[PDB]
This record gives sequence, structure tokens and C-alpha cells, in this order.
Amino acid sequence: MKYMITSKGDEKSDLLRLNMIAGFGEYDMEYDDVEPEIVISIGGDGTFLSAFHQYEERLDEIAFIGIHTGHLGFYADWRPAEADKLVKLLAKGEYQKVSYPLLKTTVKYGIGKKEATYLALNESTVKSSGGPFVVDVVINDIHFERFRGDGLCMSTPSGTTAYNKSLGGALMHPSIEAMQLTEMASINNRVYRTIGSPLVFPKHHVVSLQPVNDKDFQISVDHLSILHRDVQEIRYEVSAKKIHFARFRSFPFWRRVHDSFIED
Amino acid sequence: MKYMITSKGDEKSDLLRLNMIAGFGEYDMEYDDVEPEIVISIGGDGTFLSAFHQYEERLDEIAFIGIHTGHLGFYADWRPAEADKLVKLLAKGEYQKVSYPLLKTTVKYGIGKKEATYLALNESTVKSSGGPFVVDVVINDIHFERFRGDGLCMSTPSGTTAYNKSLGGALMHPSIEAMQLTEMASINNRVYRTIGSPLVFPKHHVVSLQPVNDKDFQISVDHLSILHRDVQEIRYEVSAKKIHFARFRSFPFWRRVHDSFIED
Amino acid sequence: MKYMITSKGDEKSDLLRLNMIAGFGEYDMEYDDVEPEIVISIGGDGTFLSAFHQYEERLDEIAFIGIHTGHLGFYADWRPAEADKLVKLLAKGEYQKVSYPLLKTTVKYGIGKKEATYLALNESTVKSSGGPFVVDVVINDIHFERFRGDGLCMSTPSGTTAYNKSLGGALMHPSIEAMQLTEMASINNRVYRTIGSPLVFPKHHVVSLQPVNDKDFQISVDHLSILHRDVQEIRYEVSAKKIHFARFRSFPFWRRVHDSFIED
Amino acid sequence: MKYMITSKGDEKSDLLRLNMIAGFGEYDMEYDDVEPEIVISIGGDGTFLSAFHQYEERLDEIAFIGIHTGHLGFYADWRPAEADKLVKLLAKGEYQKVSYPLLKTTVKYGIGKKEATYLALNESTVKSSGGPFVVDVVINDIHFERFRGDGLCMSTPSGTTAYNKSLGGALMHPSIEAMQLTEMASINNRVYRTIGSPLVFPKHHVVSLQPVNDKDFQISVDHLSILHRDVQEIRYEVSAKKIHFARFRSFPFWRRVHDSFIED
Ligand SMILES: [N-]=[N+]=NCCCn1c(Br)nc2c(N)ncnc21
Ligand SMILES: [N-]=[N+]=NCCCn1c(Br)nc2c(N)ncnc21
Ligand SMILES: [N-]=[N+]=NCCCn1c(Br)nc2c(N)ncnc21
Ligand SMILES: [N-]=[N+]=NCCCn1c(Br)nc2c(N)ncnc21
Repeated sequence: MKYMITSKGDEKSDLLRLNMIAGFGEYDMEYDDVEPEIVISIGGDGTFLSAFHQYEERLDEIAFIGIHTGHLGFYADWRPAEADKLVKLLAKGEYQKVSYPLLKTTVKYGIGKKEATYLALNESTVKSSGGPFVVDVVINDIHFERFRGDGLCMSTPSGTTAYNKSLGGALMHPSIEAMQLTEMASINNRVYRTIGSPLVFPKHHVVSLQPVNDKDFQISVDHLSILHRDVQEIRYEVSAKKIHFARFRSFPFWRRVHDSFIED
Repeated sequence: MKYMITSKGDEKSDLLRLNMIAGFGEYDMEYDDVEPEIVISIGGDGTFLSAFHQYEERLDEIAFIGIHTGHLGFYADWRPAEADKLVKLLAKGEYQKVSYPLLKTTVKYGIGKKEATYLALNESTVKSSGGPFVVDVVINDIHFERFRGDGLCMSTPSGTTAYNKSLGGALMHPSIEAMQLTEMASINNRVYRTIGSPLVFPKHHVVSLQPVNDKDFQISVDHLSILHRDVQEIRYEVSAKKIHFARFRSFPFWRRVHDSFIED
Repeated sequence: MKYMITSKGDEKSDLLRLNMIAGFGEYDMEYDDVEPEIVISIGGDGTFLSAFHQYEERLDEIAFIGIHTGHLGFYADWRPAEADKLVKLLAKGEYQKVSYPLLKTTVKYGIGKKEATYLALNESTVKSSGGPFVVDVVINDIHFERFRGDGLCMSTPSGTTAYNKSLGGALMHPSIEAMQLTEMASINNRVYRTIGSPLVFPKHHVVSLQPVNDKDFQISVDHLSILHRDVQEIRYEVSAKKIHFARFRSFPFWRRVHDSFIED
Repeated sequence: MKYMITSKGDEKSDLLRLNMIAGFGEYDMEYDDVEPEIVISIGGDGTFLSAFHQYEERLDEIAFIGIHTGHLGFYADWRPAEADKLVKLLAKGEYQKVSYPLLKTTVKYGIGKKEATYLALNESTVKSSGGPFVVDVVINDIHFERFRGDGLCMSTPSGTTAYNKSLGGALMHPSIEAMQLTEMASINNRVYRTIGSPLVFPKHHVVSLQPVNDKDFQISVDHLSILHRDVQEIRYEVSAKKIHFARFRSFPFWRRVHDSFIED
């Protein structure tokens, strides 16, 4: 079938990519970076994230594979020495697939700008444009808290091992369809109050951020970060779309967690 | 149908119980504390927990209701002033039910003791009998970490607002079938390593605690706490059984979280 | 003696300032905002911080007083109703003074820029200009750690109740001549390692931040925040200068902590 | 002068002790475990702590030395290979000394028990005898908070790298004469409130714990832990006594922190 390969750009990843392309030539495999059914990432998790966002409009027809040329990654979790064996089973077809949930982000503005929607594989964060960050947090049309601090982070299940982890969030198995909200240096006293604990939301729950004074926020989605003007609402919810991985052997998530944070 | 009412034992709760019993006499309602279909708790969450454990062998034929005579509780979430209105719709039958997941705990010993299983509504904790607490944490037959510290806590979703919250755990909506493991003052250095972050496990995942040197542990299940001798394994997993609540009006979990921790 | 009064700018603070000026006219008190010996701040802690930085070159000849027109502040800790009584003892002379330690910040550049030194009453923070923040932390010419994360915060003792507190730092009594370093969402795994815990340094200890790749950092000193280019080193140490307060009654720091965070 | 050596009891430490005793015989050194001026500990920090408490009534006439036969310790910070060189300079006399602050603990009872005072090198902790732990925290005769949770920990400066560190406390240089109080899984909601942050107290500040309902507490001092009955007050303050170390080369505290927690 149609496939393509993205590379980190260094000497190790480019030559591994050329080797896999040459190996794919020995099989009925067509290179196509416009409508691929198999997208292979070579480098790190950042290389995988770019590959995800390059084809986020055909997620339902693509099975991703990540190869790490450096340290082990949560998405690029196959060593370069397994590249040749990867080519065989990838061209043989007939492989099982694993799907992870994604985060949907919706940004609404005033008159002049159309509602913008984004799709995140790791997390989406909100900070202020320069002054103090103050927003009202509304959960399913119910006012929950007035947050004051550095910012907030909403994470996918597979994204919990990234920025979410550094903020005290919990690591959840990617088979749980949920999203997790964490705080960034919240100010708490007798007058200002936040929950403090991370919050885990199931499907169909809508978490809304609404400005109090400043309407400009620095919003990030994975590696992309843009300053948004005249914002009326930020809307978070578990996406109905999922990312599909090609599965060729058992690499449990908790083993991947152990290898990355305990030892390997 | 058959019903019964437990009371905290103070003057406020006993008289409210007698009032509801008198009100139930005006309807086709039989008092039975042996095979009740409706169990009403009056007092606090601790009173509700005792009512849960008193009838944990007929959870599939009982719809629980909690009434708080003091502050708002996560299980006893109905004010005493709504008692009369509660009697009407409770005796009218025809009400919807909400189910929360439970935690299954299995304790295995050597020769002489039979495997003991417990059912928790909030959480189960493990500490040492006196010396240092050291256990190996095994996730789905895979060694994950060697934990050294004060202890560990495995929480239900609805139990996340209790002891789990005090240990840095995340608050998760009770509709998510999961369990959450948190650490208690773990020692970390160059030689001893733990994950630190809380872990959220889905259904069918088995988390096992195995001793290293001492085989005596102080194991708690909700309010009950017993010293266990000659322990070979502690086994945690989401229970196949659920607790059923009688639903008479919308009291969202996140609103219950807001009223208890933000303001009311 | 010579005195001056700064105001928050709102209607409540301006009229209180005019009242105190009129009261000072009944005594031998000269208004001078060039060489004052008494600087009175009316508003909040932010108003006090501006007054501190306006006269940070004559700290050894000025006794500060803070008046809070809103909620209680750690520096503006006198209610407006005590203004008249404040005027009497302030003009009577003869009052005791309390001194708090300050933080000295030194920023070194390459060729073209002179070494810049700053004096902070609360804290100084360092973040990246846009990309990832990575610095080597050197303590008394000894390499301690390579920090990767959002940033770092070095706090004065009296500044520990501000941004330091939101980052997990400890609250220390302002009579202890020290400074406290805290982390901002540090990334930790098997390859990247930080201490995690806050660090408290005594006098004459020098903590140095040295770049790894990017040499541009967003450095803050209290409310001021400037992007610094071509930075070679950031140097932190307890300042030899102290801020002097005029003391007219016992308001213990721990009581001030209790009133602000527990209840009042 | 008079000296003595304590051993961990294993084969490595006993033989190293006999070797040092034989080496001391080549000099004017008298073995005396009743009135020694030099106390050498061989093993780990736990071996050093026992040596400290064995001679805590002659701390002003003893210079301690710690030798670690296993991993590096904060008190036993000299490798076994430096034992022979240690004997020479120890018998040569003429060495500088370093002093660390200690924590004084005072426990008061009702009629029948005399006030008991303890001296801690690391920390003192308080937990409940079985039920819930609730105490009022009084700072310099001022009520600060009502603590509810698992317990509290008051640490010396050098003790901050031990149990204090596991509870989120800050690491402070042992030259700062202070003590640090940390919380153990405190319950916080709209009705119950604690400061949360660790607190650092200078000399002459008195922190008092007073019971609310239960008067039985499990009080620990370093490795010793005793259940105290009918307790009226627990009193913490920086001790006027200090522990003296013999200094033979520069091993900075922050380097000792780096070697133990970052890498070595
Ligand atoms: N070291 N490093 N890189 C910074 C982190 C990069 N990263 C990305 Br992108 N995704 C993940 C992830 N799911 N879990 C952990 N880390 C991640
Ligand atoms: N104050 N107080 N009581 C101590 C806590 C009692 N508690 C029980 Br039991 N269950 C819960 C729960 N699910 N969430 C919060 N708190 C709970
Ligand atoms: N609410 N509010 N204002 C944000 C915090 C303002 N602030 C300043 Br400035 N100094 C301090 C301080 N020493 N302790 C606490 N807070 C402070
Ligand atoms: N691994 N291990 N042992 C458990 C900790 C033993 N320990 C003792 Br005792 N004192 C200290 C100390 N000052 N800093 C760190 N650790 C200590």
C-alpha cells in the first residue's frame, strides 16, 4: 500500500530512512506522502508529533509507526535494529492496530474571527499574554472555580507522561478515554481558591475557560504555540477522532513507563 | 418494598430516622434490615460507608441513599430538609439508579490461612507493621518498581476525593471504571527509585504488591484496618461489582466537588 | 523629618494620602520625595514594591511603612483606620526599626554589555525566551545539576509567601538571612535529573545559572521583567543591603501568615 | 586522647574497626567507650545516629567521624579506603571542627509523669495512636492552625535530606540555625484548613502541638519511636546544644547532596 517516512533530519535518521525505502522496494509498496496508509516516523517523539499533525486530516486511514534513533520514546518505541523486521511485516499487510484518544480544543473570538478548532496528541496549555493569568473554569455549564496563576494544562491519556507529569498530574493508561487538567503555580489564599488536585474528565464532558479581564492568551497545542487575541472562550473535550498505531509486538504502556522513568 | 435506615447515633440523626420511618408507614413500605431493597444512611460519609459494608453481599439488589445531618458529604449528599420529599418518591418506586465502581483487594498468605478478599468503596492502603515498608510493585505480571516509603494507597474513582486527594492524587469522575495508586512519602535517591506520579489503571489490570523482607503489613479497607501476618501478595483490581445509588435529582459530581472544596 | 507618600491611584488611597499629609502639617514634618527618611505606601503589596524600587539607592536612610486599603498585605499590613495614630508616632520620632534581607541578582553578558545588578525584595525568576529552558546550576563553583523545565525562582525570606509559595517552596521567617531556590515544572526521567526539593542557601553562598544552548532568558525581578540577550551567567546571592521598616506595634510574621492564608 | 569506635556489626565494618584500632595503637591513643573525645562510626548513617544518641550527654567534649562501608551517607561521608589516612591526622590532634544544630523536643503529661526532653539529630515526628490525628499548632503562644491528617515532622537542617525531603520539605544548609516543620497527608476542604507549605523557624521560636480529642500520640525521635499516653503538649525548638564533627578535608554539603541524589 501507499506509505511515507519522515526523518528527524540528522545523519543517523536520514540513512535509516533510505535503507527502509530500499527495503520497501523489494515489496509491493508505493511511496506516497500525499495519501499514505502507513506513516513511519524516524527520530524522537517530536518527530512523531510532527508526522501526526502533518496528516491529522486522514487519521482514520493511517496507521502510524515510530522509530527512535536516540533514547526510547513513548510514540517512537522501536529501535533502529528492528527496522528490517519492521519492513517485512509492514509490507506483508495483516497487522493489528491500536488506537489512542485525542484532545479537541476550540477557541472562540469576537466579531472578525472564525471559531478555530485544534487536535492535540499530547496536551494543550493556556498562559497569559504578559500580565496576570485569570480565568473562570466552567465544567458542563457549571462554574467550578476562578483560576489565578501561571496557566492550565489539559492532557490526553498518552500525553500524561509529558508536560502533565511535570505538573504533578497522574499517568493514566491510554485505553481510558479521558482528559486530565492540571494547574501551573496557582495562587491560593483566603480570598483566592482553586481545587489544586488534577482533574480527570470522561468523554462528553466539556471544560470551558472564560476570561475575566485580559482576553489575550498564549495557547499551545503540542509543539505549536500561538498568541490569540480577543478570546471569548476556550473549550476542551475528548475528541471523537483517534490516532491509530500499527502493532507488531507487545510493548505494554506500563513497561514503556518503567523503561523511561525507572531504568532500562 | 423492603427498606431500612441506619443512623449516626446522635440526637439529630435518630429523630430524623424515626420521622422517615413514620412517613414510610403512610405507604406500602416494609421495614427490613435483613433483605432490604433500599438502604438509607443518615449522618455522614462514615455512616454511609458502614451501611455499604453491612450489606456488601447484596449490592446488586440494593439502592443506597445518603442524608447528611452535618456538612455535605460525597455519598450523603441530601439535606435533612429534603427527607419528606425523599420518602414520597422512594415509596412511589419508579426512580433511576446510578452505579459507581468498586475496588477488589486480595490478600494471599502462606500455609495455614485462606486467601481473603475485600471490597472497598473509597480506598485500600498498605503500611508496614513497624519497621520499614518495602514492596515490589508488579503490574500485569511485569515488575514495575521497588517501593520504599510509608505506604501505598489504591483508590476507587469516588474515593479520589478522600485519602487519595491528600496524597496528591487526581480527582476522577466516578463514571470512569478505574483505580488510582498513590505513594506515601516515598524515599528517592540515586539507589532507590519510584515513579512518584499517581497511576490510573483501567479494568482488568492487576496491580500486585510483593514483600521484600518483612511479610507483615497493616492493610486498611475504608475504615477497617487489620494487621496481616505472613503475607505473600497483595492484589488490586477494579471490581466486577458496583454500588447502586437511587437518583432523585441532578447533583453533579463536579458540583459536589465544588461545594466541598471551593465554597457552598 | 523628610517624608513622602505613594498612592495606588484609586479614590480610596488618594484621599487617605491627602488626609495623612494634612495631619503631618500639624507636626514638624517636611514633604520630600527626593531625599525622604520615611516612605509611606498606601494600597497593596504591589504599591509597596514600587515604593521600594523607587528608593532602592537610599535604603540605608529610609524606614518604610505600608498601609493596605484592600486586603491585608505582608508589607502593607496596617489598616486605613490606624492612619491618624500612625501620623502621631511617625512625627514623634523615636521608633524601633525592623530589617529584612534582600536578594542580589547579577547578569553577565558578552562583549558589548556591562554587567547589570538588580535588587529584589520578593524574588527573581528565569525563563526561556521561547524555546526550551536548559541551564547548568553551579553552587559555589561546583556543578550541581543541569536543569530542564519551565524555569527557576530564587526568593527572599519575606518573598517566600509570594511566588515561592505557589511553587512548593517553604515559608521562612524573615529574620533568617537566606535565599530559597525553587523549580518550575522540571522534567525528570532516566536521562535528565534535578533535585526537585527547594534549596535554602545562607549568606555568602553563590548560586550561578549558566546557559547550555540558548543564551536568551526572560529574567524577572519582582514586578519588572526584561528579555536579556547574549547572557553568559546569572548570579544569585543574599544581598549585603537590607530594607528597614518602621515598627510601631507587634504584628508577628506568623500571625501575618495565618491571617492571609488560614483566616482573619 | 580517648577514643572509641562503633561498628554496624557486619563482617566488613568489624574488620575495618579492628584495623583502625590496631593503627591507633601505633600512636598515643587510648581506647575508652565511657569518656571518649573522638567517636568514630563505621557503617551507615543509622550507625552514626546510634553513636550520636549513645553519647548525647557529652556532645560538647566529642568530635564525631563517620565512615560509610556501603553507599555514601550524609554523616558517614568517608570511604573505607581513607581509614589509614584518617588515623594519622586523628592521632596527630590539631584538626578543625564543624558544628550542626540539633532539635529539642519536650513532651508534657498530666499528673503522674515528669516532663520528658529529647534531642534529635535528624527529625521528630508525631502520629496518632490509632484513630484520627488532630492537633492545634501554636507558634510562640499564638494559635496558627488546627492540623488534621497523618502527622507532622519537625526536622533539623542536616535532617532535611532524610524524612523531611520525602514530605516535600526544603533542603537547607546545616550552617543555618533553624528547624523545619512539614505536613503528612493533611486533609483540606472548606471546613478544615492548613498552611500546606513547609515552615522554617529560627532560633528561640517555640512551636507547640496541643491535643484536641485524643491525648495519645506515637512520637518518634530519629530511629526511636514510643507511644506516649496522656499528653498535654509537644514542644519543639532549636536546641542550644550542637553536634561537633572532626573536619579533615573539604566535603561541601551541596556536593554531598549532589552525590547522593543526582549522581556520583
Ligand atoms: N527528553 N525529552 N523530550 C521532552 C518530552 C517529549 N515528549 C513528547 Br514530544 N511526547 C512525550 C510523551 N508522550 N511522553 C514523554 N515525553 C514526551
Ligand atoms: N471531614 N471529614 N471526614 C474525613 C473524610 C471522610 N470521607 C469519606 Br468516609 N468518604 C469521603 C469521600 N468520598 N470524599 C471525601 N471525604 C470522605
Ligand atoms: N492576591 N494578590 N497579589 C499577588 C501577590 C502579591 N504579593 C506581593 Br507584590 N508580595 C507578596 C508577598 N510578600 N506575599 C504574598 N503575596 C505578595
Ligand atoms: N537509603 N537509606 N536510608 C534511609 C535514610 C537514612 N538517613 C539517615 Br539515618 N540520616 C539521613 C540523612 N541525614 N539524609 C538522608 N538519609 C538519611
